[PDB]
Amino acid sequence: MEKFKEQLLEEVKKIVLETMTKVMEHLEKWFVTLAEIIITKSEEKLEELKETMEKSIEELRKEAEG
Amino acid sequence: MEKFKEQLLEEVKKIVLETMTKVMEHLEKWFVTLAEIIITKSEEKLEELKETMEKSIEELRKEAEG
Amino acid sequence: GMEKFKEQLLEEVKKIVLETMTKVMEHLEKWFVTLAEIIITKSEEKLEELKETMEKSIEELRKEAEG
Amino acid sequence: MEKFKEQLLEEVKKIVLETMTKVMEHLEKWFVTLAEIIITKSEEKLEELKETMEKSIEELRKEAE
Repeated sequence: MEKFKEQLLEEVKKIVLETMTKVMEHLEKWFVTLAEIIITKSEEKLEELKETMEKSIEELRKEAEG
Repeated sequence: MEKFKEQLLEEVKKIVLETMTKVMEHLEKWFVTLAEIIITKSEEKLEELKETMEKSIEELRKEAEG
Repeated sequence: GMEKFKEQLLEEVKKIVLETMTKVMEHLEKWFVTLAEIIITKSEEKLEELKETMEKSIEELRKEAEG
Repeated sequence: MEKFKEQLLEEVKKIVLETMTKVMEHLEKWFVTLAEIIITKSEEKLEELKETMEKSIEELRKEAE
């Protein structure tokens, strides 16, 4: 049952990968807004970062169900 | 035949997504207390960060059992 | 009997997971380098970098998902 | 014979929970280090964060083997 092994395991590496690509975009945004906080140090920019991360996990939550 | 492959793969993708988003809920706290230590330079908030990552991680470990 | 197959298969599941997460960790570690750069210096040129770097990380990740 | 699937799912659930906790450890290390370079902006901490990130990725590299 190697067709089973091959199909299943190659497809799986694919999905782990894609999901990562997404958690990476998000993280990216977290990093850029975080850099903005670094440059300015603004409770404002921090509430911004909060709202972002919140919409990001809103997105993930969404996707994880399907 | 293939219908079983289908079912297994989907449950797999889901599991990934669940685990990832749980990580993202964690990354969240980590980012925001990080932004705090950015803004106030707190040695106390440094401790708060260390403490919170410690416990967050332990709460990560306790899922793998099962 | 069955247990043999099952074992091998889970094994390579854990394998592919380990490999892809080490890749994400390499991306993240670059991210941390330029981010700390911003911490110590606070030059915005560095924010232009960081943008470019995240972008090419997610770029290559899309590129890998496309086997 | 769905019980095959049953075992397989529990196992993978496990496997992934675990791989994520191993990466999370090194992130925590990197966050301890980053917070301390925030307080004290020393190239010392800089080069030393490089070293730790390094230990982590290689630990995980050999691990795939």
